[PDB]
Amino acid sequence: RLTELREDIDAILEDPALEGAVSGVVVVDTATGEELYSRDGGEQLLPASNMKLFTAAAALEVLGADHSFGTEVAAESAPGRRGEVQDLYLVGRGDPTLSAEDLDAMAAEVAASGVRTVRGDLYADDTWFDSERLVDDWWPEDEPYAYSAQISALTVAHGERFDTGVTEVSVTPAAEGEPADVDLGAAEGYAELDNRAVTGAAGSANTLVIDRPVGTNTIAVTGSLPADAAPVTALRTVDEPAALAGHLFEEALESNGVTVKGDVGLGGVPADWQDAEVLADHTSAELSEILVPFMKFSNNGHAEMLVKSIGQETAGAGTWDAGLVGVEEALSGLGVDTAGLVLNDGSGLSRGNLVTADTVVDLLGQAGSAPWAQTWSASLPVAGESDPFVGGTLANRMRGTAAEGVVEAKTGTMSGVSALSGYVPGPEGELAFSIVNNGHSGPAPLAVQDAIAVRLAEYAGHQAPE
Ligand SMILES: [Mg+2]
Ligand SMILES: [Mg+2]
Repeated sequence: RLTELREDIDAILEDPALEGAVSGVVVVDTATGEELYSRDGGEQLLPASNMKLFTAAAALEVLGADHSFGTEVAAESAPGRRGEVQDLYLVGRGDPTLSAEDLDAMAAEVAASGVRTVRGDLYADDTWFDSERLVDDWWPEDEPYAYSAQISALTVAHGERFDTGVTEVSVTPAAEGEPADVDLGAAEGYAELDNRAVTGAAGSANTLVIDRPVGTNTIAVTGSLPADAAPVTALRTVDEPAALAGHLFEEALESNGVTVKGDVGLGGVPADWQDAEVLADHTSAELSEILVPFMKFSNNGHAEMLVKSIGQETAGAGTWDAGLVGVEEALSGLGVDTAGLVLNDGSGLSRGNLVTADTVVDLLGQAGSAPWAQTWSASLPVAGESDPFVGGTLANRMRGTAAEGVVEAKTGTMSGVSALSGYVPGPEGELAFSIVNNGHSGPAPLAVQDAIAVRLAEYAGHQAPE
């Protein structure tokens, strides 16, 4: 069977879509260790979001599947007679799933603690991580979009997928010629609004554009939305995620009967506060659960926060430099040869990252044998599964094939970069594979990747559902 499998993959890799592209393709049988396929396995290539495989593995090794993240609220001391306190601090310690509802629950605790008036100022403390918001080589033109959200120890996650450091912008048509209605979501009262958008005639062309001009905290909207067009929503990033959380907490407190007299801003506990009083706190779900939205949807913010959390745990420094060292050491301790690996970030967004298909398969093998193997493989997108939380970024791929509900793999695509690596379990043996394509000039070779995955599923003993 080996000869037929190899010839079939050989044939697939001849696709004109891979024209001028270099593709590292490696397939191994996890049970036996037999190398089923190998081409350019040692070639260093950009991994895109496949970098998250390394980050997740390191996170489970360093933080542990049972690790949880916390957020707290504290004053120098408990409220006095009139239920007053001076300055108040909202302190985040890396929770990548801190919601606005979580903030309200904490605001309620502040009230239930006996607080009625914050005579001082409200401060958002995200000193748990450093203030380096973006990776050095990330592209500035990508900054307005969710995947490029600024990194902070204190950030509000939006929706059930927990997209951090963003706000949901909504644009609703009015009558022809009238300005379009633009809502800034959570960022109302925080980010500035520059609405230049107008409502076009019914049946006209939609030319709406929602942007956040580089280096500003303004949501600029331009173009025209037809009067008969459906309302539009878009996630847009905001400058200083912690400052937004402060705004949102300010509103929460207000809604729970707690008045804030001073201003809202960034700042850490004075340290000259020996007995601070924690009026409220929140604990996130455990890492094993957080991995799901993280890996299924390829959440960049989660990845970078995990790296910095890894840095705090290994060196008391929530920094990329310390975090990336922690990741490499965690991988080596796992038995992975990191020689051909270059770590520049944990999400894979950075063009400075490098991996080799052999290194990916190596990781897949070691991780599959670790005590957290099940929680790890469960976080991976499952090919062709309609449920977003199961199919993830593979929900619309390989549906109706032998791979549907079988292939567990992480995706990763950017201009000129595409990858698919994971597992293909079956009665004919547990397979591990990695496909990394760099250099193609058109759309990512997703169909090529799919073809190979389906062929592997068939080799593993599966049949397409009829
Ligand atoms: Mg507001
Ligand atoms: Mg099957």
